[PDB]
Amino acid sequence: AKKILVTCALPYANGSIHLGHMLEHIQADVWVRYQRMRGHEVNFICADDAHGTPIMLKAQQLGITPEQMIGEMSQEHQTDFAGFNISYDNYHSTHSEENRQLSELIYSRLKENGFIKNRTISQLYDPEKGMFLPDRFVKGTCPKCKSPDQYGDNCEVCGATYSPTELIEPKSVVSGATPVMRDSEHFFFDLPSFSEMLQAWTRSGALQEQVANKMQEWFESGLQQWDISRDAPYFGFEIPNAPGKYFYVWLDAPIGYMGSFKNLCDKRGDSVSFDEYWKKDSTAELYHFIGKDIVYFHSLFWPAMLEGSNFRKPSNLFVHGYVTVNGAKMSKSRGTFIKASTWLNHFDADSLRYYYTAKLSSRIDDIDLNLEDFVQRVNADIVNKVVNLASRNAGFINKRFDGVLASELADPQLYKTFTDAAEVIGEAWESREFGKAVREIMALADLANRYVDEQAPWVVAKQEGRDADLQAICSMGINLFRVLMTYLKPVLPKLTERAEAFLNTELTWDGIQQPLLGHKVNPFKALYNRIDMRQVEALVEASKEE
Ligand SMILES: N[C@@H](CCSC(F)(F)F)C(=O)O
Ligand SMILES: [Zn+2]
Repeated sequence: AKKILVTCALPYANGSIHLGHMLEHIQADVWVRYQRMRGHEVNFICADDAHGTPIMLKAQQLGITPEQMIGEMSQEHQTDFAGFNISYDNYHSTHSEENRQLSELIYSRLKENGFIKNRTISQLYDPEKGMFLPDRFVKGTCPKCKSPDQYGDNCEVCGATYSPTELIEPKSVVSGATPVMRDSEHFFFDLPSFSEMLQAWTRSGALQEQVANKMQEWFESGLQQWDISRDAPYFGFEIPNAPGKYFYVWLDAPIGYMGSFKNLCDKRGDSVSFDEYWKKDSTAELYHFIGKDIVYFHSLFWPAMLEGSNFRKPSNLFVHGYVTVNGAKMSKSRGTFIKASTWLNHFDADSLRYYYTAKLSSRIDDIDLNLEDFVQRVNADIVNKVVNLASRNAGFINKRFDGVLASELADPQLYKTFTDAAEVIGEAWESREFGKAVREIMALADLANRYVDEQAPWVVAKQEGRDADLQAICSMGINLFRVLMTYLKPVLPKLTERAEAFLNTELTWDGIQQPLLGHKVNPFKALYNRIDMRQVEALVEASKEE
């Protein structure tokens, strides 16, 4: 039994979960549920990324403590993920005692190992508010076209880019006062020192081809030292021995993966698993599911930090692309910027889980949610191919045979074709070739429905003395359904629970080898209903209104 620790990127605490986040959490959950079905020890870990200036300032605007604000967002995030049945073993926070101790520990080891450098920098400073200003909190007039009210390092009118120090008549977005250049000592992590170690990992062949290719571009550009400190005022962890200095969010953020796991172990009263998973000699596997925008961070900075602090590194990084709706980036004006909570007001979790899974692969390509296609695919595959197998046969069994399935398989050869596919389908789930697994499963679903069509139960049912044949045909269809729902169990948790209640049995991967014979099933009300474009229209309109 393998020991596996799987994570999803930690969501920022200052924004609601949207369909973009869901692609990642659903992809990981499918993989995690499959690994659990194969008997491995799995720890699915996540948490909110709760530190930083943006958060501190938002809390101040709302007139509440950052602690209260992140606490509310944490609850909101978990409610949404729970609604999509993302099976985390623990969901913690980067703002925790566990993360504080681990951040201090790692920093101390990096400093002791000579990987921390002191450097003085110059940055825009708000003298009224009394704080250094990140680029996005500095506004002014574009140096090129002279357009007013531009933010950060770029102009939204002429498209020019520049240092905020070039803005004409600069103004603090926080207080409106004119910012000035101010010096401050910062602490940098010497990432360049790990260049050779990182280059070796890149060419090892573990990472996705597209990722390794990207990394070569970054090595070509040249690794730089990374600033891991921030001056007060700040919402985060104070740096030991450095009054007024805090750990920059990106230093403590990934350590949150560790903090969340330590929290889980501590709550379980488990005093050995943390070290067994994070020590350099660990035989456990560590996987991070992440999006394209944070690959540089997880593939270079993170492994380097772990190495420098004597901890094991990721076994692999699983990168997915962006989510688009109707072919384009989510658009608020078009109502395609959809929140996870909003989605659930209109559709169930299984529908989106299935759709995403049917399009996912082991590559980093973008995933498109075409709403028209969504309706067609769900109705065609879930309702008409898979659920149909149960709904078209269950009635006769319950009404004509007291809910009892036949004592033998009507077509053992066909059943073997279904069980024989477990190896390829499981390997598809394992390798993250989700689209391939779904295609294979639906191909079997087509074969199953062809079988039922060929036997014509609707004809046999009205013909005198054909009771035995009817029970045989319908029981065969239900057993094929049993196998299909087993392969789809990691994808559709809710439909699976309903299927298990109907079948009177928990679905296990190895269980398909023993078909249900002389077995009692229960009656069921709509296992899964059709959806329509009117619902999609409502979702879009509701999203526009938000
Ligand atoms: N909050 C970040 C992800 C943090 S993953 C970590 F490892 F950096 F914690 C984002 O949403 O992009
Ligand atoms: Zn301009």
